[PDB]
Amino acid sequence: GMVGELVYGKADIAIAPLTITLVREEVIDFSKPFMSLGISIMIKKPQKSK
Amino acid sequence: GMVGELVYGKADIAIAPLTITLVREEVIDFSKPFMSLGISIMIKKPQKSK
Amino acid sequence: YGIATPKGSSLGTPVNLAVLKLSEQGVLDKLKNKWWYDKGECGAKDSGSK
Amino acid sequence: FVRTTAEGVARVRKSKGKYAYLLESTMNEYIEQRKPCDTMKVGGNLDSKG
Repeated sequence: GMVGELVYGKADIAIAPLTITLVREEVIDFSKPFMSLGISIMIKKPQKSK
Repeated sequence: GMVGELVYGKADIAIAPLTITLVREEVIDFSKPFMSLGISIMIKKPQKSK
Repeated sequence: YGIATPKGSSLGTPVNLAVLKLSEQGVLDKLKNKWWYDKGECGAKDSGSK
Repeated sequence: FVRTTAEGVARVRKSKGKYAYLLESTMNEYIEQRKPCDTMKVGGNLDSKG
């Protein structure tokens, strides 16, 4: 993936939605987070007030 | 404060709710964010009770 | 928020790698839940549920 | 559990609101703003990542 193309020289930088994890920090230099997120819930809002 | 005691050698590390800003990154090495936050709203619990 | 270390310090990178280890092991979320909701004197959860 | 992320969103739309899906907030907030506008992010995030 994109982390592979940086350790193997096939790319100079990777700008994409890449999850900042520990296993990736040991091989790459991750910048500060430009977009905070987390696990959320998705439901179909009713639409049932017939 | 705490940022001054690191550049001046009076401390080796600072663990506290320190806001990660650009002006502080140029003199110190900030780690990855251990607690995401942002500006929120605070109101009183509406009894109502009206 | 973040942990600040002097530039070029020997604890700069080892502490940054330790922060991500605590976030993925659920330690940071466990400590956040400890000193906010566990040890919190929240009376609204008992006064609003009668 | 679903195979891919595309199967998770399609399962909530055909469950009459009787099934929820857990995913990242960035991908969840984007599906809410795409037709047929039948998804909604409810509640905050569970973990802190970037």
